[PDB]
Amino acid sequence: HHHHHIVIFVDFDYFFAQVEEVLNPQYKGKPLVVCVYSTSGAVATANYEARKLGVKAGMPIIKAMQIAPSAIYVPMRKPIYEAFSNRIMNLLNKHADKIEVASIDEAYLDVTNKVEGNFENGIELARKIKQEILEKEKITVTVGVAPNKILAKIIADKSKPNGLGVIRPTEVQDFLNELDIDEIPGIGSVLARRLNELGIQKLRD
Repeated sequence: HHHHHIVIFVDFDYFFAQVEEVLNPQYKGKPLVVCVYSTSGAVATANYEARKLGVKAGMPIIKAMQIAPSAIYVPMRKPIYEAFSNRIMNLLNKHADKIEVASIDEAYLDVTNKVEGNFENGIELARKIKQEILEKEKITVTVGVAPNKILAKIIADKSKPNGLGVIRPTEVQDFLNELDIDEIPGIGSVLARRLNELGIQKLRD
């Protein structure tokens, strides 16, 4: 193929922490960490200022505080983020031939019909969707536009934050050529590490 589809992948930037910045404007520009407990605590999401100090999703709060003492630490308020996500997903629904809500902050839009297979028009539609989420919900997102869901996410991972990544039908074959298996969504570190011990590092191996 590389035509039967025109996909727009949408991925919200540092979502939980960003929603918190939207609600408390005074957090913006400062290291911020949303915390999750499941007894003991870990980082759920850190905004960029906090990631810049080395804070990462999954890091124990104790180790986070040790490296980012000056950060602000708040509790996870899932209901509210679900509320935001809900609204954004519904908004996306209105521009898609078909929609896959992969998670609270990830969604795939099939828009081949919507733009009658015109690729360039798909890009523009994506751009308009970036802006529409920024205005209606004040949240910035990163998107990827490609011929299929898989490529749409990869280009998107490479364009954050706040990006618009594109892989036109014509640049696909060679894109795959230099793709690290490592970069394919769903290929976990465990499978990746095992292929590596076998000297398999790229899609062409």
